[PDB]
Amino acid sequence: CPLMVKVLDAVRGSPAINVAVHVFRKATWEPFASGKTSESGELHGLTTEEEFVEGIYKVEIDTKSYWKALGISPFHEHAEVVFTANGPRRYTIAALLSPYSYSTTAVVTN
Amino acid sequence: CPLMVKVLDAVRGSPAINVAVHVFRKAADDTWEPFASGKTSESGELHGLTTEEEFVEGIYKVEIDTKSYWKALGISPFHEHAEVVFTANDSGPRRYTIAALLSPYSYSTTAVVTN
Ligand SMILES: N#Cc1c[nH]c2ccccc12
Ligand SMILES: N#Cc1c[nH]c2ccccc12
Ligand SMILES: [Ca+2]
Ligand SMILES: [Ca+2]
Repeated sequence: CPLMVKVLDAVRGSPAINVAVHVFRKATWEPFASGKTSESGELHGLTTEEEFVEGIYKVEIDTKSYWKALGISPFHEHAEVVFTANGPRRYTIAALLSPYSYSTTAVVTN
Repeated sequence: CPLMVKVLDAVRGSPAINVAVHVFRKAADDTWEPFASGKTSESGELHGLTTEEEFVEGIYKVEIDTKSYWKALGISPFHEHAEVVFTANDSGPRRYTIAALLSPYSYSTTAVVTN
């Protein structure tokens, strides 16, 4: 699956590999799911259809550790994507990373 | 003008007017303390958030209220807000502009930092 995250690197022109991603649900922010992106920049298996209910969620991507592992100077502490989950749907949260910028979009399909 | 925020609307090709922006600063006990807030002008700009004296080193969070912006235009958006979190002033004072470009299911942000 219901929730997937995909992260891309705009400097190197590649998937962003081995990035830590934490997901929280709003209760204060309670930990819900986490993982590290794969060689393709994707993180699957975060949750299940049963666990992923409507509500407010935050996806926190540890962009600062990523850029430090590449020896590139970053601006942000992390990137955070906060959204409301409201028929049948799959959510992809995608992010494109640069040292002083990031962009995010949601892909929501049936 | 050590901290400025600029917001644009990618659907209408316009400044994003009357957008609420809240700034927080991380406290010693690791919670977020209110720091400053304001609303964007007719030009999409928000100046006058803070001063050189109040804008000390720290970890700051700028929360731009994109959900209320879209709902006022009659649109149901995906995100609650757009957030930017960064360490400021670590090597002395700098001037920061935080810019954001909005669509209903997407946003992008960039920082422009000058000495
Ligand atoms: N994945 C992803 C993206 C997030 N923002 C973009 C901008 C251009 C192309 C791809 C994406
Ligand atoms: N303002 C602003 C922006 C935030 N992200 C951008 C991407 C392209 C052009 C402008 C902006
Ligand atoms: Ca879990
Ligand atoms: Ca310092």
